[PDB]
Amino acid sequence: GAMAPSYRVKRMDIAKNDEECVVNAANPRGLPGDGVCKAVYKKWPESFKNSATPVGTAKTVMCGTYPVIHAVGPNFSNYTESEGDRELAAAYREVAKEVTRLGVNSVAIPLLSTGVYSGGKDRLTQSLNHLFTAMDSTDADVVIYCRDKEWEKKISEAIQMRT
Ligand SMILES: [Cl-]
Repeated sequence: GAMAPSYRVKRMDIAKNDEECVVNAANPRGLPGDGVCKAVYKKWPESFKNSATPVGTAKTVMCGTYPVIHAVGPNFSNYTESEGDRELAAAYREVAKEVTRLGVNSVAIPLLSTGVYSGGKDRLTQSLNHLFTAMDSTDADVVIYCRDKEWEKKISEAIQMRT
């Protein structure tokens, strides 16, 4: 575990993380993907061997000895708000179990279902609160990776407001 388990947020490419493992905001088919998706694939392509896993689950594949945790958040384009919310909470619970099983002291994580899978809605608070529900009981240092300065500010404020 980390000596003083913390949350931090960084506004940068998760492919350049400084943590002991990475959560890929995965598709269920283990497909390399397109756009910002390809970043994780480009950095750790070996981790996409047999990475396919259902919505609401997480599957870890090693790239060398570096764990890539494929976490499949729901695509809110396909799910009702209610069922998408359930699967989003479940995907993070499976991430907490994987991070624990791996025995890492740190994990880089994105806000699942807030990008291409957001169904065009702002899910910062929804996704972050499910992340906290799952990871609060883990002792890894959690570093949340985002794209936009405003999201960095809002994630930072939500973290600091509990400390
Ligand atoms: Cl997404």
